[PDB]
Amino acid sequence: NFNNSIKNVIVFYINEKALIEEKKMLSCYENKLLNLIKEDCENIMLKYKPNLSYICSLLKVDDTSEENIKHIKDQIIESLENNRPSVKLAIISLISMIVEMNGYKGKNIPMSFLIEDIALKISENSEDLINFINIKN
Amino acid sequence: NFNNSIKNVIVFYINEKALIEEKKMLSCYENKLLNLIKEDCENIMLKYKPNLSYICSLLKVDDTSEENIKHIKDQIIESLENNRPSVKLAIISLISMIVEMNGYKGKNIPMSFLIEDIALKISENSEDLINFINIKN
Amino acid sequence: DMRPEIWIAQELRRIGDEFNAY
Amino acid sequence: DMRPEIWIAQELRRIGDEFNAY
Ligand code: NA
Ligand code: NA
Repeated sequence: NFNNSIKNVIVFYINEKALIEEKKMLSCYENKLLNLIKEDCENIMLKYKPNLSYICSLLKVDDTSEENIKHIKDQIIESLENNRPSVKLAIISLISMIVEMNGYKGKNIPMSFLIEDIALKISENSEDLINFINIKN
Repeated sequence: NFNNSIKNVIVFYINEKALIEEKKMLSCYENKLLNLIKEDCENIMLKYKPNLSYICSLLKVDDTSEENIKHIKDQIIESLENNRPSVKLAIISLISMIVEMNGYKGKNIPMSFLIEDIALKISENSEDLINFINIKN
Repeated sequence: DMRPEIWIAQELRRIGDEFNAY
Repeated sequence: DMRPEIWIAQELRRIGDEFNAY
């Protein structure tokens, strides 16, 4: 006697509230970087939707399992280890496109571990990247 | 040489993108229930911020650990087992207030297990609840 | 340690009451 | 199974190139 509609409304409702609280943790500096990265990763997504889908295809992104998501992480990190700003903005877009594709399957734990560990490796030697997004204007 | 700002911008950026994809999974029916529940749980939050904080105090919500968050879940479920619509809308608000308080500490796994398992128990016998929110107008 | 358990269910019972009339 | 690994890094190398000029 469980209502499919209510459960998923309550879950989404709380998560939405949890995102807002993560947003207030972003500061003037981080809020602007966000908006600047937003614009870059969006423009990448139109032209390289053709190109990024092919990567989403090579990496079997429908596998939705740690055994594979762990491999997706390793492979993405391997590409960074072999790391200029342009590639970094492209990795972010790739992940956004993995989210777009697997967003209906729901939130799963491995992806979070992936999003954090990749977000982490990208932060390495941020200096070269900060310049890229801030020579826009 | 890790940049604190970039990591947390990328993580938030992807999560925000992951929330939008969960939103498109909500249908006309669920989208309206959401908005209706939103309004009720908000009005509860102003008057019973005095009252809901006391519950947030009794339950040590700063414990942020499974050993305690598991107890918070058990206790909230026990209150439902002992379940009219009004209480349900109040449990949702309580959780939203736990999120408001612990939203800066970051997303942790136990709370998700709590939000889902409580959202699940609330869905039980939805019939009596649907009426409550839809006799608004 | 049961006293904290009682007051939480007791305090939720009031919120639902006030909220059933309005 | 290494061929899929190569093309992914190869395909990312193009996106960064095109994106460095503009
Ligand atoms: Na979040
Ligand atoms: Na989400």
